[PDB]
Amino acid sequence: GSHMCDAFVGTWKLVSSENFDDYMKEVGVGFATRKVAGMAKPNMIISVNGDVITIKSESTFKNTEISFILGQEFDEVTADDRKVKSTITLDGGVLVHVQKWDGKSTTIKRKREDDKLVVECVMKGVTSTRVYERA
Ligand SMILES: O=C1CN(Cc2ccc(Cl)c(Cl)c2)S(=O)(=O)N1
Repeated sequence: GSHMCDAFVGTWKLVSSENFDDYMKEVGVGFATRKVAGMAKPNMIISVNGDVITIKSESTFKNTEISFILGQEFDEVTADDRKVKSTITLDGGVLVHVQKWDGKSTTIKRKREDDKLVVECVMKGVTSTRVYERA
């Protein structure tokens, strides 16, 4: 066992969202993508195999999948089609995911709170909170 496996592994379904449209605007997502992305009710699937963590987002809008080792930069094409350089670390039990592109930066934190997995997406001063529960 590991902390990561116990906390995060499994299949999660989105149950609430706040300020996601505003977050997407701050990121630079265009109107049509924001509208379609904002409707989605994704499942988030998290798995671990040795040192490799995989996070999948499955929805009618887009399916995404990242696999990574903590602390080790990788390439990511986001749901809104940004080509970013990402680094994910585990800081005090919180997965902290930094994306860099075009001189910009956004941070996504994933954490367990009670029976929820809370995803906080932050761009400058704009935060979106997306809450998931086990499927
Ligand atoms: O709830 C969430 C939100 N995600 C990030 C995410 C998804 C879609 C778009 Cl368009 C953008 Cl800008 C960011 S996630 O995959 O990290 N989980």
